[PDB]
Amino acid sequence: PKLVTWMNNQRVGELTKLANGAHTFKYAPEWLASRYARPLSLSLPLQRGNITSDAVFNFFDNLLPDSPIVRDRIVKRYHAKSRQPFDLLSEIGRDSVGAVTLIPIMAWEKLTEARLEEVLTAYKADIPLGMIREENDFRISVAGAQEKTALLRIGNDWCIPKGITPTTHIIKLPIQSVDNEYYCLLLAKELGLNVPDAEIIKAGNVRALAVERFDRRWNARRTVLLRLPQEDMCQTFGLPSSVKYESDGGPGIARIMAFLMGSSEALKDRYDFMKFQVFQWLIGATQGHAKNFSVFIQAGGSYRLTPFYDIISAFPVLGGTGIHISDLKLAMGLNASKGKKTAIDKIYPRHFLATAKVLRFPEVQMHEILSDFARMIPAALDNVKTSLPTDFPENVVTAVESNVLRLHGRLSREY
Ligand SMILES: Nc1ncnc2c1ncn2[C@@H]1O[C@H](COP(=O)(O)OP(=O)(O)O)[C@@H](O)[C@H]1O
Ligand SMILES: [Mg+2]
Repeated sequence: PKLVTWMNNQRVGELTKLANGAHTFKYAPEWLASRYARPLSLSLPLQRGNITSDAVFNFFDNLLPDSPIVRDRIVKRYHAKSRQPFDLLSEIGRDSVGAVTLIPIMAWEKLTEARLEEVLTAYKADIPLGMIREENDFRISVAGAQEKTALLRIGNDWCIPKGITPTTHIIKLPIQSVDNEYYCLLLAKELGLNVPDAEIIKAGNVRALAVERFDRRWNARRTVLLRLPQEDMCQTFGLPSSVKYESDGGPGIARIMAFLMGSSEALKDRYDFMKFQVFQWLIGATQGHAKNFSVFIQAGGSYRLTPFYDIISAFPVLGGTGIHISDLKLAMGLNASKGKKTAIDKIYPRHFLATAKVLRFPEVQMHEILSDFARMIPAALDNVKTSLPTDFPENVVTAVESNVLRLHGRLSREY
């Protein structure tokens, strides 16, 4: 009937499902009066009274797994009153991306290599977000379409968080996606890009990716784990996940760049975002849509770009299923002499430079980005390969660097 919204230990407001089925949200007067109050989302600014725009249904919907099938698994796992966000969130809304806790502070259970394996293989039996039946106080929610789960790592042990206690890592299971991402992250970091740290975890015959969450922070002394307010671009624009791709009406480079002008770290964020476009291009990332970029909602409502994530290269999947390099399109196109430029195989430095111009992004900075990749790519690819476990799949490594070096050549001939 009514879900109270908290952020760590403070009450923010309440989400209610009215008689006509619409989702409404009201901020708590106390929260509004609080010291450094901030909105749940930039599409739901602080105000008194019921908010009833579609920006509310969409905001929370965006906290839920994208797949309609996973939602199916959830509705049956907890007998949800319906498939609507409110009802699914009533069941799994205690722990979600950012700092939003919905319920109608430190407790957990350590996992044995036997139970851990279970969790990590629960989906096999239509279990949503690895929330095995054995437990009933493990309610989490993560977006994205890739099969995953979330856990708490206290020390060197993996644990199932209880009540409203938070998780610290997103875990991705095998739907060769695990090795791929791991590789792109290490490559992203080697080039000085802001990305989370990940580590491959092995429980029996299972290989999963444990990514450190940047929406969670321990206090200095490591005694209290806090959640950090954060939202993806769809939420920030009040849009439904269904339109996350620019081709479906979602935001492109221009809109995000304009948006970033309001960042408390505008110049740097605008710089890092363009630098990331060049990166996605180099490694053949085709899924850089709107839910794959987020911002921190800081004290007072100010915002800032979070570290990049969900990095996967399409290169390793080429050939095997008929997918040709000619079919790889960036999710967000660049400026072209006429219209846009989306084919990765046809994109060159001139496209980034032209895009930068129409977006009032210093041209001296675009060149810097281009030249820095030019000289750094070879060594970066080298250094990474040597940090790979001997048991890492070689085809993945070959396809990635063979295809990168190919694209990279377009930069070295110029700079
Ligand atoms: N390191 C991280 N810290 C905090 N939130 C993250 C992190 N990685 C991903 N997320 C959040 O979780 C969602 C799902 O993860 P993602 O890697 O994008 O999934 P898939 O690969 O399922 O699309 C993202 O849309 C984002 O909101
Ligand atoms: Mg995503």
